[PDB]
Amino acid sequence: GPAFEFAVAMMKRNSSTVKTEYGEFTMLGIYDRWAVLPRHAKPGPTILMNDQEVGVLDAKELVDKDGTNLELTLLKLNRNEKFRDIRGFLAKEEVEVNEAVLAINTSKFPNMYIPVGQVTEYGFLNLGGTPTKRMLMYNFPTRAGQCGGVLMSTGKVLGIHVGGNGHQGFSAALLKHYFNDEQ
Amino acid sequence: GPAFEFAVAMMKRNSSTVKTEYGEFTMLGIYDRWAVLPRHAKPGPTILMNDQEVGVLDAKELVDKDGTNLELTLLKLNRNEKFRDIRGFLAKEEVEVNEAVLAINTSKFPNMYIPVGQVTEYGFLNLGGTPTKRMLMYNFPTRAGQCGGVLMSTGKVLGIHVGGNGHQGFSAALLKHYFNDEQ
Ligand SMILES: [Cl-]
Ligand SMILES: [Cl-]
Repeated sequence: GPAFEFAVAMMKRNSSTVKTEYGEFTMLGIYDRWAVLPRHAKPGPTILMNDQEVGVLDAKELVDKDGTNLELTLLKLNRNEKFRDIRGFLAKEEVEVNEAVLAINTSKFPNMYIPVGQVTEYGFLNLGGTPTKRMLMYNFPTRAGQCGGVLMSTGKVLGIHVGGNGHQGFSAALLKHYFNDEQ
Repeated sequence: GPAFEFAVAMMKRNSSTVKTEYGEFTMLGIYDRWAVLPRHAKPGPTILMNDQEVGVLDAKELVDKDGTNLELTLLKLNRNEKFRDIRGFLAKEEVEVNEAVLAINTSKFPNMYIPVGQVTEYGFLNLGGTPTKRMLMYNFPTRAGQCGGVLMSTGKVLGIHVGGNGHQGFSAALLKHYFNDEQ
């Protein structure tokens, strides 16, 4: 409710439609020109961001201290415009929530919003046969085309949607410290 | 915002997924067991409502005083359960609104919600080559699968989504007097 209001503004300011050779995804702008995609989008030296061709200057598939998959890629974009800094909205740790909003911005699902209800700390999961940490789970009658979906509550950006099993969806949690490094 | 809150509860209480031989649609329950579909869903003596087979006892394609298409079919369902009476939420006339929510409940788009912005009294329109009155229009990067989508604002059920042109969506306005007749 206020969660939706927060979600609409978030998507307007910070989200875009991205196409890779791997498919179409939602991208969440974080700060400066640093943005996040789900890992399986596998962005090359160039992406199509909002039907437009933007260079990717740098890309990091993120891993935990053991080399375990976090399912996020951090990209730096070649574009003049700077995202609003949304890092104050990111927790230092996996946040659980009774009521969330998943926000999708593709051409399959343009500016759409789903209430997913209870968001749980699921932990580990095999996703595309890859062991994956820090998954947030919610009861999600899924469909492909929601990868990159931003999962949110009021005042809170919780994570990025990176898969489902038909009946549940999973988000990679967006943690504060993924987003410090250098300048 | 409060519009979303109103929309979630509306869909929970009063909306369903309907399949006809013409496709899959959202159905809005009005009162008692009277419900509405867009006209082009063309429901037979039976529909599939929420993966389940429900008889249709009676069906009226609605027309204005001239026999012009309103693009709504009113169905009476063979089912024990009674819809909550949402007619207090229906205007006596085409309502214009600065900010609306379109709410879709299919298996293509399950429990999804779109902000459409400004809703305008468009008037007449040829829709599937059929002249159609009392269309409400909004800027809608469309897709098939949203027919029956319920268009709403706060405290207001405005109409039922019955088509688009790629760039705009159209709703048949849900007027108070469509829903009096007898018992
Ligand atoms: Cl911030
Ligand atoms: Cl009422």
